[PDB]
Amino acid sequence: MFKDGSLIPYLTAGDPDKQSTLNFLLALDEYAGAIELGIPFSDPIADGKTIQESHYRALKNGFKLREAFWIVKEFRRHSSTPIVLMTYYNPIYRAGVRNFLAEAKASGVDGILVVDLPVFHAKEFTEIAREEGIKTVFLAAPNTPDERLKVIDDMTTGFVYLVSLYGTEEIPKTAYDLLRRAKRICRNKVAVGFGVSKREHVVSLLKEGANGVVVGSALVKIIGEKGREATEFLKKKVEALLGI
Repeated sequence: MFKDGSLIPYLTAGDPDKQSTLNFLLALDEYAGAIELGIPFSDPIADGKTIQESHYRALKNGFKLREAFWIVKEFRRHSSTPIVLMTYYNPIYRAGVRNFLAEAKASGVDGILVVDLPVFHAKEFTEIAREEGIKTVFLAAPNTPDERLKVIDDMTTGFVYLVSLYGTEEIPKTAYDLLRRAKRICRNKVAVGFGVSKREHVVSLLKEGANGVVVGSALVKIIGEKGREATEFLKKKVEALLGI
């Protein structure tokens, strides 16, 4: 969904408020090859400490599901940059799969990633996403075996998202191994979310085959610390990470 060598910012919708999120997105659009917009959830058990807290902040401050569509719709007035909606299954499921995807598409969403999509619903979900014109983005972690990477790659229409809970301040070997294994199996492009925080992490990861590098924790950390005034600092972090 994105150009090779793309830096893909991840932001939590509604952190601290939907307007600030829109402001951060626009300030970073010029450096992004694609963007991940996360829908806050009460139990984000698949995320790291940093991103879990942003989910808590968002919800406390009163984030509402469709405020995410607002952010996308408004962003779309100024940009065509690919947008991936990252969410937990619960919200989609509780609102009606097709209803959610149909609504997401209308706002401007290009792809969707369901962190905890039950394998039982895998098939049905992908079939509906396609019918609704939404590309699928599936996640894989260091404990994902080759046979599963393949199954994941065969269902993916957007790109394969490789994650690593390890954290760092070095990218663990288990992370690099996951990347190495994926590039040897995926026909789809892969993006990596290994918690980058330094320029060398970006260079390294792209040199090892990551088509794109996501930057989420690094940005969310600054937003938890600067609230609405995170914008300027976000722009600098991304530049540092981009070697500019």
